[PDB]
Amino acid sequence: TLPQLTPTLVSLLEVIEPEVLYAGYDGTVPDTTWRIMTTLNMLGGRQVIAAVKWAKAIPGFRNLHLDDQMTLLQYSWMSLMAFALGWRSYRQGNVLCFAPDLIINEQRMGLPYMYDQCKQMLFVSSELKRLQVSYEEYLCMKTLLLFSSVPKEGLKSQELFDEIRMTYIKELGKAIVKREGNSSQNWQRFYQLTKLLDSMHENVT
Amino acid sequence: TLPQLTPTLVSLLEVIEPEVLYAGYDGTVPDTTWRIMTTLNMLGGRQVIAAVKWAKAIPGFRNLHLDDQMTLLQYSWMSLMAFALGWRSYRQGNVLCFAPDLIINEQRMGLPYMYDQCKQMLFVSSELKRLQVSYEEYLCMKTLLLFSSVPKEGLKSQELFDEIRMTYIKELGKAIVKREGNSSQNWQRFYQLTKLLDSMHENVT
Ligand SMILES: CC#C[C@]1(O)CC[C@H]2[C@@H]3CCC4=CC(=O)CCC4=C3[C@@H](c3ccc(N(C)C)cc3)C[C@@]21C
Ligand SMILES: CC#C[C@]1(O)CC[C@H]2[C@@H]3CCC4=CC(=O)CCC4=C3[C@@H](c3ccc(N(C)C)cc3)C[C@@]21C
Ligand SMILES: [Cl-]
Ligand SMILES: [Cl-]
Ligand SMILES: [Cl-]
Ligand SMILES: [Cl-]
Repeated sequence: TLPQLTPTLVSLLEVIEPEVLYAGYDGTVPDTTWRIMTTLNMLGGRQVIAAVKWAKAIPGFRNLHLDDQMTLLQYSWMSLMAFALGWRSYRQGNVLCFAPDLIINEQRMGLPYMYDQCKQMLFVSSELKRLQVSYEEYLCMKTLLLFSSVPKEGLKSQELFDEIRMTYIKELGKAIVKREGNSSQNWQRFYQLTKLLDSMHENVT
Repeated sequence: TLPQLTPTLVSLLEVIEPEVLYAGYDGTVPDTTWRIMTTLNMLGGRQVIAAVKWAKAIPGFRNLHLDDQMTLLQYSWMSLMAFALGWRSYRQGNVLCFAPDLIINEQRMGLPYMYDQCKQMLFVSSELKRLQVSYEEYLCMKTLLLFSSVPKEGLKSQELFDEIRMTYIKELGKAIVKREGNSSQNWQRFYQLTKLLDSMHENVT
């Protein structure tokens, strides 16, 4: 059984949450769309590396065939980064919190080419604010984003994948129960959190 | 009078067309969304620098107040790169020809996250193909895109800007006349090409 320091699967996902990355943005000097995009691209390059590090620490992940591990990251990596982005944003508004030293507030949103590049990602934060998602709900949902990005039958370890996925769904079930207690609305909450997860995989391919 | 080598203002825009930039993309090794986006961001950084050098070579541009020069590039730089992209694509099927060594054909468009990052830019090539735009119409339109990104009333050299802009509008009229000849449909083509320019400035600010 799980040690008392980390007695639930969700508390292991809390242990592997990476430290937030800083963008390296000046902020002493004035903003330009060019400065933001150039810094943002460097930041996204490192967040991809951090997201592969995080996925490889998820309990169960390293037990999939290495082709399955690569396939899952291939089909979910940017969706995972956008989901983390929505959460950070949510926790601070109608802002995009790319990094603590790089927040796209309403003013920066009006810099040229900035809103039209950003608009889509604002969906995520508003849905998390609309559903008042908890930290534990967020950690389960994020792991499931990684595990719901490819059909079981398009993978090599179909059976093991399916079992690990079902474990993470149940852990989400328990984050729901912990937050809002047991009720008839608990299935509704489960429907609206998993539908949210279905949106994040749209427009991947 | 203009020299006989370069007897028209459009033939001066021909002279300042930069040589095409190469992405530096291998293409021996297989494609991934990560490899394309990372290489594309390198290419975009250099294309911005080549777009600033091109604008500083347009007849009239260096005669504006330096604040006016900065403002015009600030409100048009990505629209210009997208417009040049549309034209390269048009000249080369519904592909996005970022560079000769980096073309997003239908296959690469299906790579994860790729179509959704690309879809908007397909508009430009479709309109240029729909209207059968000539190289000379294109060069005039591209300069006008730079000279219509800001109202003159928010500039320091209001009168000079207006005169330079009207010169390039007349140069477009003459590119229109050169191909289609004098017709009742010359004004229709002129509306079509300038409506197209109004789109390219949408979603800037
Ligand atoms: C503003 C803007 C924009 C975008 O071009 C669209 C979605 C962005 C993505 C979301 C997800 C995301 C979350 C972040 O917190 C910062 C970065 C980030 C991005 C950006 C990005 C830039 C470059 C890469 N490379 C090097 C792999 C990865 C991500 C910028 C993206 C693509
Ligand atoms: C796929 C994709 C994508 C995008 O994120 C949306 C529009 C692209 C832009 C168009 C206009 C454009 C035209 C090209 O021919 C290649 C590059 C290019 C881009 C890309 C770009 C990336 C980084 C910068 N920086 C460093 C200044 C500039 C341009 C990628 C853009 C922004
Ligand atoms: Cl700017
Ligand atoms: Cl299996
Ligand atoms: Cl890929
Ligand atoms: Cl003046």
